[PDB]
Amino acid sequence: MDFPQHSQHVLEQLNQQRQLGLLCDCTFVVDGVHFKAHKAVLAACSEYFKMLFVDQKDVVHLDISNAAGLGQVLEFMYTAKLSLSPENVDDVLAVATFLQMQDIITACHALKSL
Amino acid sequence: GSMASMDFPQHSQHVLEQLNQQRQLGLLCDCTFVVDGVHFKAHKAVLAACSEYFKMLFVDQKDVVHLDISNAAGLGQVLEFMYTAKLSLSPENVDDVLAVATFLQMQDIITACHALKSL
Repeated sequence: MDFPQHSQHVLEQLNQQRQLGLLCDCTFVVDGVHFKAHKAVLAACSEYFKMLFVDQKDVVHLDISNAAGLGQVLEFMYTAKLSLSPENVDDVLAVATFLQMQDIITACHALKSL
Repeated sequence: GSMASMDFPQHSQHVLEQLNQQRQLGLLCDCTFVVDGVHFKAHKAVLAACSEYFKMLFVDQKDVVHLDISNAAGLGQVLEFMYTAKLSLSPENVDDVLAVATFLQMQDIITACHALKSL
């Protein structure tokens, strides 16, 4: 029925839970920056997290170098929006490559085509 | 040196469908939704995302209302709507669904129930 409008309302509410740290069940630090998020949302958007969390494994040493790129990727997962620029496109690509998110990988490849 | 602000209009739909797939397999579910005594697995965050009642229930891990709603009429349609936005309304069950959706503060279901009063 109203599935697109309801799913947007659900994602918006999941985003505000993340901003307030409510019902978050996983935490990362990358470059000294703390992140809070839902394991279920991560698994719904990244195959790396899906394979990691379904295996009942937790995060310790996330193998990424950029916290700014991780913030942009985590922002896309909760808002469906991604702002690419020549200053960040390579860091977003490295994070998305590790997270196996093919949608963001192709998006960065398109940005570098210019 | 071009900059692109990208928008993925189908991403929220894909996220919810993936969350519904996790539910059907019982993966990453951390709560139990009860209908007619039957246990249905779900995500605390998803239920809290659709209902303020469940936001207070799961953040405070306590029932500030003190009311058993497992035997509430119309509750069987609530869990399927939160994960699929599908609703099987009939003039036989709208009042029950409207009542429980008002209690759970689910404005999406409230409007759809008001739509059968438009007819």
